[PDB]
Amino acid sequence: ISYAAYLNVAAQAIRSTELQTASVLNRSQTDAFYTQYKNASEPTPITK
Amino acid sequence: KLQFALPHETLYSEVTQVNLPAKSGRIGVLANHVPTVEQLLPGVVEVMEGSNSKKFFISGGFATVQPDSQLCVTAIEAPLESFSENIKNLLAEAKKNVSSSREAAEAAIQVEVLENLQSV
Amino acid sequence: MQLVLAAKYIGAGISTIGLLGAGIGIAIVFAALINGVSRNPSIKDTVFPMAILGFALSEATGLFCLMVSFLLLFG
Amino acid sequence: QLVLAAKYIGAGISTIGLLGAGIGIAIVFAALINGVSRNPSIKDTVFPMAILGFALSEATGLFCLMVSFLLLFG
Amino acid sequence: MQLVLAAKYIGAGISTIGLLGAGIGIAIVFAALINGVSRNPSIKDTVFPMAILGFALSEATGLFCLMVSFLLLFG
Amino acid sequence: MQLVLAAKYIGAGISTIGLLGAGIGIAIVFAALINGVSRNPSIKDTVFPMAILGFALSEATGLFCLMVSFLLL
Amino acid sequence: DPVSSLSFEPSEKPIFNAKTIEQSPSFGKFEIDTDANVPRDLFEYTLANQMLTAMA
Repeated sequence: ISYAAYLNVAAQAIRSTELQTASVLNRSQTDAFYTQYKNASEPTPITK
Repeated sequence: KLQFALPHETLYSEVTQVNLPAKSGRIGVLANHVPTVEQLLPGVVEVMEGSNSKKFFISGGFATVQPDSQLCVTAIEAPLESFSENIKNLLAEAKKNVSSSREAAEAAIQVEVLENLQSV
Repeated sequence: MQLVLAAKYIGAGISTIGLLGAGIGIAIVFAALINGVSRNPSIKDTVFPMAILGFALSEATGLFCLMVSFLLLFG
Repeated sequence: QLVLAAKYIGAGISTIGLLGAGIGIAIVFAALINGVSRNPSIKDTVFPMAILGFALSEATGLFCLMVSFLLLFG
Repeated sequence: MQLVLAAKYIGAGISTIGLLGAGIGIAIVFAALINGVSRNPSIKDTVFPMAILGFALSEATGLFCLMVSFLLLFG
Repeated sequence: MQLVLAAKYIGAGISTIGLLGAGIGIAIVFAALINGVSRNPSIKDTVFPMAILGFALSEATGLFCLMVSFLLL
Repeated sequence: DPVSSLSFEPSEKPIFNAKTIEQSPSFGKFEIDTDANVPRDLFEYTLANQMLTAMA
């Protein structure tokens, strides 16, 4: 876990009383699949 | 002049007294302070412009007095009132999360946040 | 008598040793002042009173020692 | 006689006192050098502080020295 | 007579103790010089005359001890 | 006779104490050198002449104490 | 880099390594703390802070 990942997890936790706007909610959870590659060859996508 | 900024907001982008929670404990900047680079830990932050005082709850970030008297504070999220009961509910969950569980480390971060909440 | 007169002049000398500590003590207060003001230039207006206070208190312990020296010298 | 011997002995004892003052002066100056090296710029404010700190530390040393002189000379 | 002559020699031995503190002092000024200069690489042109001054003053205390030793030694 | 000669020997013993300060002194300079050099790296070429100068002065204080000892011896 | 609201210029920038942070000329007009691993943290911190901007 990277330093900014460390901060990230904290920020996400920090978004907990409710009052939480959409931009907060998007900033808290996002969907993406990092597609790792080798040389062409592709270790198949897995959620970021 | 103080700079306080978030990715999604800008808060103060000097300002009389700023009290900051850092790797080096807590650091205070008042007028000119000598130039520092300090990583801000998960935090409770106070900014005072005159006697008027504003209290911020901060997710950690970076602090840098620039040698041109620009206190660059950058952090992911700052109002302390907004953060403040739902968080208590979460804290129960976070204890549960530590029990089962990088996920272990994440739950440890949740414990750090739990401490950070206790200050509030 | 020779023994008593000797004792006054000797005893005075012994007392003088205590003062060495105070010399170091004063310096320590000043060192902290210099470093402190260095770390935040605007801390000075609060800190400079504290520094003079610290000097005075450290000096006071020295004073008590020095009093004992002068008492042995002169009575 | 014993008293005259005692003048010289006593004087010697007072000379010991000086060691502390030597250390004291150095401590003020060490802080000066550190402070200046930290700022490049605190120096003009700090310089009168440093002189003051030297003087007061030295003063305790002077007291040791004068007591020695009184014992030497009589 | 013998006792007084003896006393001068004793007193000379005793006097050396004062110098030790100045010794430690000199080292401290140079240590500070090295540490400051290692932090800046370049403060040195400002710092160096200050450093010489501090050295001289610390040294001067040791000098006072030494001359008092000479007053006792030579008579 | 006995007392004066005795006093010279005793005083000589006392004289060693002054040297102890120099002993600490030399070390403090070298410690500073090692710390400075490990912190900066590159400062060393300017700093090494200065370090030798500081060493010489620290040793010298002990030497003065020693020379009074030699007079007593 | 969105040069104008009617133009767009592809642009690049260099993200500064932890090695870069270490030997950066002025690094003495900022108070580094040896005990803190500010380079290994700051590298990471600017890795993201810059990258997010590039994405934006």
